[PDB]
Amino acid sequence: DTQEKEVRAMVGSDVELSCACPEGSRFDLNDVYVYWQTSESKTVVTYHIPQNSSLENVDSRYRNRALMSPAGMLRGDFSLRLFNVTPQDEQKFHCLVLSQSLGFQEVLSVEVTLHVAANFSVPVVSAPHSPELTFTCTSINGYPRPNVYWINKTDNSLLDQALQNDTVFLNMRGLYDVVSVLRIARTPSVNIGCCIENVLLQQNLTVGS
Amino acid sequence: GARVDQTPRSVTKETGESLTINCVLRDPSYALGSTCWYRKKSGSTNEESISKGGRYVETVNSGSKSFSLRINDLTVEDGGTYRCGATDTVRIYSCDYLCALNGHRDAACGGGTVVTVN
Amino acid sequence: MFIFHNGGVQILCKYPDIVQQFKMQLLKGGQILCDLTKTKGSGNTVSIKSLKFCHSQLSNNSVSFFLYNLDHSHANYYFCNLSIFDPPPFKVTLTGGYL
Ligand SMILES: *[C@@H]1O[C@H](CO)[C@@H](O[C@@H]2O[C@H](CO)[C@@H](O[C@@H]3O[C@H](CO[C@H]4O[C@H](CO)[C@@H](O)[C@H](O)[C@@H]4O)[C@@H](O)[C@H](O[C@H]4O[C@H](CO)[C@@H](O)[C@H](O)[C@@H]4O)[C@@H]3O)[C@H](O)[C@H]2NC(C)=O)[C@H](O)[C@H]1NC(C)=O
Ligand SMILES: *[C@@H]1O[C@H](CO)[C@@H](O[C@@H]2O[C@H](CO)[C@@H](O[C@@H]3O[C@H](CO[C@H]4O[C@H](CO)[C@@H](O)[C@H](O)[C@@H]4O)[C@@H](O)[C@H](O[C@H]4O[C@H](CO)[C@@H](O)[C@H](O)[C@@H]4O)[C@@H]3O)[C@H](O)[C@H]2NC(C)=O)[C@H](O)[C@H]1NC(C)=O
Ligand SMILES: *[C@@H]1O[C@H](CO)[C@@H](O)[C@H](O)[C@H]1NC(C)=O
Ligand SMILES: *[C@@H]1O[C@H](CO)[C@@H](O)[C@H](O)[C@H]1NC(C)=O
Ligand SMILES: *[C@@H]1O[C@H](CO)[C@@H](O)[C@H](O)[C@H]1NC(C)=O
Ligand SMILES: *[C@@H]1O[C@H](CO)[C@@H](O)[C@H](O)[C@H]1NC(C)=O
Ligand SMILES: *[C@@H]1O[C@H](CO)[C@@H](O)[C@H](O)[C@H]1NC(C)=O
Ligand SMILES: *[C@@H]1O[C@H](CO)[C@@H](O)[C@H](O)[C@H]1NC(C)=O
Repeated sequence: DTQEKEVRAMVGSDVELSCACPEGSRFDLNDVYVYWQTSESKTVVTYHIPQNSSLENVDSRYRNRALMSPAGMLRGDFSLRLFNVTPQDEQKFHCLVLSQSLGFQEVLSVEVTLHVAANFSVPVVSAPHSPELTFTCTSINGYPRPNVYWINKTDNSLLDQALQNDTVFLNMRGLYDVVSVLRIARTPSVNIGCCIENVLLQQNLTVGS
Repeated sequence: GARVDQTPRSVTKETGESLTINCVLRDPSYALGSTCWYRKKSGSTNEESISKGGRYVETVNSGSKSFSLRINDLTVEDGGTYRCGATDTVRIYSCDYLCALNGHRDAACGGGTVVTVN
Repeated sequence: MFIFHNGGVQILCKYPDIVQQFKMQLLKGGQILCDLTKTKGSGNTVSIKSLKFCHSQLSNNSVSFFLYNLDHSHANYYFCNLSIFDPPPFKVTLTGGYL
């Protein structure tokens, strides 16, 4: 009885994924086993075992960021509270609820896809030249992969993508950096600029030469 | 999401003879961005980056979208466990932080290979 | 993964010694031949419930069942449903054999 849910969130922002039983009625914490884990990676986000309170098998990533509220558990609301979301937290999170009284049959299973996003730095341009000239546009720390576009600022038209070499880097924080070089022919009065696009965020950053 | 599987899971080899460890970046990953190879020594339970080239020879097929490492002239203490880290058509600054990214849609280290040389 | 003695067959199914609460089911022909379920209780007690008991001897790294019914005719694959409840993550693994 999986309920496909979608939760979009931002990095460093505390988000709440929900695993809700329709009944406002109560549950038995000494009977039920609760598991929050990723669908593919199967990494332990958090869990509830009847007779112990010390999550030692919680994964290093989620060691202290995944919290289930117990009073809400008894009320039937197994909702996870995720803190300080990181780019590696975009996963299909699976909440699974087994009742020992029914021979470990599943009473609740909900798959909550989590999308996360981040904002790139404002692009930085320069004008170094060679034989024709070259431009360098650098923007960093955004999620997911950025779309970079170059604009003929004089008339606000879009230059062809074959004029640019892009190399996106993985920041050690999971965020992305990008360096884009554009080689065009020499001309006076060539107002152009750079553009960083986060399609998930719907936000475009432009900077003139 | 995207991850990387590596073979073999466990191998025992003879001293001096080369050993090969493969790795593939499973679909629907587009292409290999950069490859890293890590090994950890028996006791300290911490990994270290294997410097490519020389004794450790790497072969990469972008068409096959898979990479392989070869060890020559195996000292008896070349044993341990070996991971390989790949990335989905993007590049990384340092290998030091590749395995530190789990479930990232653009980075995954291998399952590991256990090696004992006699 | 199993042996034949005493006009019967001992089918042993292994599991990681880490798991401390689990449910081991033996399946052949799609049918549940044997069953065992281990649980850790309060006050450091262990509960074992078995809806179909096959003289299961519970080694700490594997569970073995004994079928004194041979069923040598129509020899099928033998699967071992393994559900891991403790410790997380919860996973179900099927390992199979022949004869
Ligand atoms: C190895 O052992 C594990 C032990 O857990 C098995 O996994 C179990 O498999 C059974 C059967 O597939 C699962 O039981 C099913 O649970 C479903 C949950 O959905 C509802 O369940 C409750 C009860 O009413 C509702 O309150 C709740 O809101 C959910 O909406 C049920 O829907 C299933 O019933 C339906 O299917 C059965 C067939 O099984 C039909 O006969 C019924 O008429 C009905 O249509 C069923 O109860 C159980 O949840 C699983 N447990 C776990 C932990 O995953 C493995 O299956 C076994 N090995 C293999 C190979 O299967
Ligand atoms: C972004 O896009 C804009 C257009 O939207 C481009 O700007 C135009 O670029 C063209 C081509 O480089 C320019 O055409 C050239 O104009 C020069 C003089 O400009 C003035 O000329 C007329 C009067 O003669 C004025 O009305 C006009 O407003 C301009 O102020 C000429 O000297 C050039 O001559 C060269 O070409 C001709 C024909 O090819 C040859 O006969 C000559 O020998 C010489 O080789 C040429 O005609 C146009 O003027 C530009 N206009 C503006 C407003 O910029 C940008 O170049 C483009 N930028 C990028 C980065 O893509
Ligand atoms: C969240 O974690 C990051 C590093 O993971 C840290 O820089 C930051 O201070 C933490 N807290 C907040 C509120 O961002
Ligand atoms: C409680 O008991 C054991 C030993 O501490 C451990 O394996 C188990 O995961 C613990 N769980 C919780 C939720 O404290
Ligand atoms: C530009 O990028 C391409 C790949 O798109 C690469 O082959 C090439 O080495 C880069 N540099 C130049 C100068 O083309
Ligand atoms: C961002 O810029 C690109 C390139 O011009 C454009 O195709 C896209 O629609 C823009 N989106 C927004 C929200 O500005
Ligand atoms: C991120 O980029 C936006 C829009 O592209 C811009 O206004 C600002 O620099 C940042 N702030 C947001 C999240 O509003
Ligand atoms: C439990 O099994 C392990 C192997 O996983 C073994 O080393 C140990 O002796 C066993 N302990 C018992 C049976 O108490």
